[PDB]
Amino acid sequence: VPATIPLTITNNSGRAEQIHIYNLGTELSSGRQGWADASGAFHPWPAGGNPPTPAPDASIPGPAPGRSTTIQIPKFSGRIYFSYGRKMEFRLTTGGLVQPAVQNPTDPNRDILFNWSEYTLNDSGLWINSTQVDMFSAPYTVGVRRGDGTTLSTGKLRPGGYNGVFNALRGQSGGWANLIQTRSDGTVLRALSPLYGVETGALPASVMDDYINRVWNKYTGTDLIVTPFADRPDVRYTGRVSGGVLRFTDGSGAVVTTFQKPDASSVFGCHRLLDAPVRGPISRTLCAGFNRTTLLANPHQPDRSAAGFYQEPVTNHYARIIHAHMADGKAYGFAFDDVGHHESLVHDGDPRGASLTLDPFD
Repeated sequence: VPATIPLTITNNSGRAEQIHIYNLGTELSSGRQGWADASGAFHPWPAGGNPPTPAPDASIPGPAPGRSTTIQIPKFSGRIYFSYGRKMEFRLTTGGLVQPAVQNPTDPNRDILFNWSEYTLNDSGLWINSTQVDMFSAPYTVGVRRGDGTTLSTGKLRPGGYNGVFNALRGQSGGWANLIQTRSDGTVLRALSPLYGVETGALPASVMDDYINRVWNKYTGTDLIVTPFADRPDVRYTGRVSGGVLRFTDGSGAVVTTFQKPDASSVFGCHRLLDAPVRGPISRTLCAGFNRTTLLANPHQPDRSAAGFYQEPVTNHYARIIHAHMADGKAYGFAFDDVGHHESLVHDGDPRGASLTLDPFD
């Protein structure tokens, strides 16, 4: 893999605003945090602080409507951000770049229309994604041109899919409507993922309690079988609830990890009581089963197809709705949507180039 590959950025947004691009992350060779310019040259961030202090302007001018621009991506792990009209405000803490947190009303980027793609380019190739783990906002498609010349892309919404997602969220009772952030003059900005919905009070900590209790009851009287390694189908862990705790045993008979009854943040964020650091692979499987609400219906996890996903009246509706509106049915609707390979990521080991397309607000 060469030192850089070209990323072609195309503006199909249909919008008139100028575009600002940021390539922010960590340099592979040095491990230092900073940004890369259009030529691929790396610029380490200056030292930050506690409290965090302002970052220098790392913007690169993006493509005008109907046109593309090219930047060179170096061996780097990080994010390509794009914003419409306004520049983003980034800050630097002791340890480096502060991530935006627009679930906070006071975040300096709260009112800016922006999104990002997550990528890694290293000696083993390129990984680039379309993600909705934190929010659903300005749409985009990412792609890779593989060593053999073939292309893969993902992230593309169906026609009418952008407004389709918002309309479906607004109509989902229970608090999902309060996930939507809307310029007080009505125009939609983004919808927060339900993890951040719990944080903001849009959804209650108890929203999944009825379903979770049903799962705990079921697996008090029968085994939950988890085979969490896609390439090692014979490695199985057996879960059973006793004393209110879901306990997993391995082939040898040892209890290897235990789970307390989870809450909404734990499920929607795949963390806390569902932390995934042998526990990690098991937890990741359970996380996906709770978000897709397949745990009750299928005692042999993970699921082998998506046919039974999202059928319960209370489920991760944000994820359900986004997957339904993606052209390829894939999305990063929650952190472990890669369970069963349903996530919007493309990869190649010997990439020739990559693409980011800013899509229309359709």
